[PDB]
Amino acid sequence: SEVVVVAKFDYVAQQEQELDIKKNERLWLLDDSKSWWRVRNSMNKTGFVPSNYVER
Amino acid sequence: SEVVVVAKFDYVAQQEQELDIKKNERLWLLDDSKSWWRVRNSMNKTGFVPSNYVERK
Repeated sequence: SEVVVVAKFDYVAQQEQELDIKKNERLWLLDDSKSWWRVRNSMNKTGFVPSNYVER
Repeated sequence: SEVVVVAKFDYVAQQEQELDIKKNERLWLLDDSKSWWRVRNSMNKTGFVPSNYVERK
């Protein structure tokens, strides 16, 4: 579900896929049912997948 | 911390920033301390931020 969220802290993005935000900024959370991990595969391609799709 | 994870399910990436994976594939989880939400700002730029950095409004 799409909901509005508020930044608790500043965040300086470390990669182009990330977003710079400031404390108290309001953002659209596009899908509150989705959390993501950044993973890298055996072919050295990197990207995001849903957290519940992988496990230790 | 970096750990190796196993895909529980196939996943077809929906955007260029996501990764296609197959069930039972082993992957590097680059930092298991980071769990990300995809958000969009007032300037209509979209990207990932760590989930503990935002909450409902």
